[PDB]
Amino acid sequence: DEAGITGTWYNQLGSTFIVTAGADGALTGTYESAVGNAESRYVLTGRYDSAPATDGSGTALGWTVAWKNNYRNAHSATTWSGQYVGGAEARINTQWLLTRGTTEAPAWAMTYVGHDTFTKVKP
Amino acid sequence: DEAGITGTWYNQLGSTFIVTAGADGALTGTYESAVGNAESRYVLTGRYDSAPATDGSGTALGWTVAWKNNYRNAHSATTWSGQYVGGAEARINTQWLLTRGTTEAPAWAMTYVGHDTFTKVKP
Amino acid sequence: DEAGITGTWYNQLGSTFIVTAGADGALTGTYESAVGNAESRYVLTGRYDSAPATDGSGTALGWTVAWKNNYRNAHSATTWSGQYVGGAEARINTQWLLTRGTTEAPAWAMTYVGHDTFTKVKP
Amino acid sequence: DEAGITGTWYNQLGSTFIVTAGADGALTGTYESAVGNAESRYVLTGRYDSAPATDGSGTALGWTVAWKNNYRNAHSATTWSGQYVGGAEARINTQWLLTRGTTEAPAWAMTYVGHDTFTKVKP
Ligand SMILES: NCCNS(=O)(=O)c1ccc(NC(=O)CCCC[C@@H]2SC[C@@H]3NC(=O)N[C@@H]32)cc1
Ligand SMILES: NCCNS(=O)(=O)c1ccc(NC(=O)CCCC[C@@H]2SC[C@@H]3NC(=O)N[C@@H]32)cc1
Ligand SMILES: NCCNS(=O)(=O)c1ccc(NC(=O)CCCC[C@@H]2SC[C@@H]3NC(=O)N[C@@H]32)cc1
Ligand SMILES: NCCNS(=O)(=O)c1ccc(NC(=O)CCCC[C@@H]2SC[C@@H]3NC(=O)N[C@@H]32)cc1
Ligand SMILES: [Ir+4]
Ligand SMILES: [Ir+4]
Ligand SMILES: [Ir+4]
Ligand SMILES: [Ir+4]
Ligand SMILES: [Ir+4]
Ligand SMILES: [Ir+4]
Ligand SMILES: [Ir+4]
Ligand SMILES: [Ir+4]
Ligand SMILES: [Ir+4]
Ligand SMILES: [Ir+4]
Ligand SMILES: [Ir+4]
Ligand SMILES: [Ir+4]
Ligand SMILES: [Ir+4]
Ligand SMILES: [Ir+4]
Ligand SMILES: [Ir+4]
Ligand SMILES: [Ir+4]
Repeated sequence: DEAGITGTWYNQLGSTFIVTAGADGALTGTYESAVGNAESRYVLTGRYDSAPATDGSGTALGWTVAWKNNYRNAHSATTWSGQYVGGAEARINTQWLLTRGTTEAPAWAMTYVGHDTFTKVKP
Repeated sequence: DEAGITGTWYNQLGSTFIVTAGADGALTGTYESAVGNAESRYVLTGRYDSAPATDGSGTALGWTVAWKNNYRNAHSATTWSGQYVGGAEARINTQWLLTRGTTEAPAWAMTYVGHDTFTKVKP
Repeated sequence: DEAGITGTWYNQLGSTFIVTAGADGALTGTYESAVGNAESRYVLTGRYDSAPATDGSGTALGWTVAWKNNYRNAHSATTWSGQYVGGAEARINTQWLLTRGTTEAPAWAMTYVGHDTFTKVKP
Repeated sequence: DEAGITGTWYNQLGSTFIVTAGADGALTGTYESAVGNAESRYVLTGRYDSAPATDGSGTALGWTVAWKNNYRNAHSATTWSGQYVGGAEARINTQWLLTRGTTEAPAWAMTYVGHDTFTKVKP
């Protein structure tokens, strides 16, 4: 799955996820969001299960982007959790949590939840 | 917040999160879970907003653990998303997503959601 | 949106959601899941915003199914939260939480998160 | 658990949840939020597993509030999913999803996730 994962992925919004999978389980790369308070590339880091159960079973993985680079600071961070499924139409199906840096007035409302599907071809 | 974050944290279950915050926004360290299919330490990586809005506002951050080390492979990965709040009782308040590597029979049921609060003193 | 909502909806898994929207904001109906520990129809109840902001804006809503009927007891319950969007291809886009009745050994792992999209035509 | 559930509950924010559990699995009542865009009581409806596995196991349940009453319309709705645990310190431990009625500019950001713990005594 190392070879499967490494590369460029696109989600349903047009965002671009460029990642390298390490042999040890590391994930490193850059993320560019087509939406929100974001411009250009942001660093990402994460992990994956580098010894999946190959018996028709996806590979677990996750990663994080803090939404600060040289251009913008959106005072927020997103984590995606999901699985890589290989094959002719390879996908990474994820859910995500986006937490914003705020005061303790709306701290109850600090996190969005959503989902992203990544494919090797761009919509 | 770099100095604030770096160190050892404990959640309400007794798990131990040892992290170093980089000046650039990197998070690196190890995680030991007191529960689930887990034993000893696991690598973690993540990111944080290294230029918060200091106006009473938390620092956004997240990180990932893939639940494979030399002892066990739980074919899963967890991402935590939340915020660091500094001060006399410093906390990292998070929500988390745990995705399991499974077939496409229960792929609809691939992810748990939960929440963890981390403190500098252990319960 | 009352007229919009009331009716039969289908999700991407083949499940069937039959609902009536009340003028007061009530939602009542039955749910049949194509997957999981489920057979035949289950009662549902929920609510919707019966005075949306009609300025291109979806209508907020949610509902609950407890997964017990005359045939099966799956000791669980699911809530869906999302929005109705009207028009030629009307949709209800939701996220959901499914909580299982368990002991306090895996209570940290009590809830799944997922997402469903409902359409008026069945896949 | 019918007798257990029916009554007045308080969460960690000071909100008040007044509910009646039906013998058939119905939940009906009113919710008053101490926070957000909310004033006075709002109708709620939901369901619970009215034949739990009494072997130390919680009772699954959920419910919905649409945040419109005679005073305010917050164009949103919240669903809570969780479990009732009985005894000397009875609790309802939940996670929740709050979806807002918005356009398809930030539809990716339509839902918050959080968690509430309800007790029979108010903080
Ligand atoms: N009131 C002030 C602003 N309003 S606010 O609500 O407080 C708020 C604050 C910060 C954000 N932060 C971002 O906008 C960064 C990019 C997020 C891209 C997501 S990351 C998940 C999803 N997938 C993707 O490829 N792009 C999207 C979002 C909303
Ligand atoms: N049917 C086979 C097993 N059953 S299964 O359901 O498929 C399943 C599969 C894998 C897992 N994976 C783990 O158990 C690793 C540690 C998780 C620790 C969490 S991580 C969030 C929480 N916080 C913490 O400090 N510890 C806990 C959990 C459940
Ligand atoms: N170890 C014992 C069983 N394993 S367990 O993990 O503890 C567990 C326990 C109970 C359930 N409960 C159901 O299976 C009922 C139907 C759920 C349908 C969902 S509801 C959201 C989604 N949308 C839909 O239309 N169908 C699906 C699921 C998993
Ligand atoms: N930009 C315009 C407003 N900003 S917005 O972000 O779009 C937005 C829109 C609507 C809401 N809707 C409410 O505020 C109603 C009460 C929610 C109470 C929760 S319900 C879960 C939690 N538990 C509880 O007892 N009270 C709290 C929240 C945020
Ligand atoms: Ir395996
Ligand atoms: Ir918070
Ligand atoms: Ir919280
Ligand atoms: Ir979707
Ligand atoms: Ir700032
Ligand atoms: Ir899946
Ligand atoms: Ir999905
Ligand atoms: Ir809690
Ligand atoms: Ir309006
Ligand atoms: Ir629990
Ligand atoms: Ir909890
Ligand atoms: Ir999807
Ligand atoms: Ir039982
Ligand atoms: Ir949406
Ligand atoms: Ir969506
Ligand atoms: Ir909490």
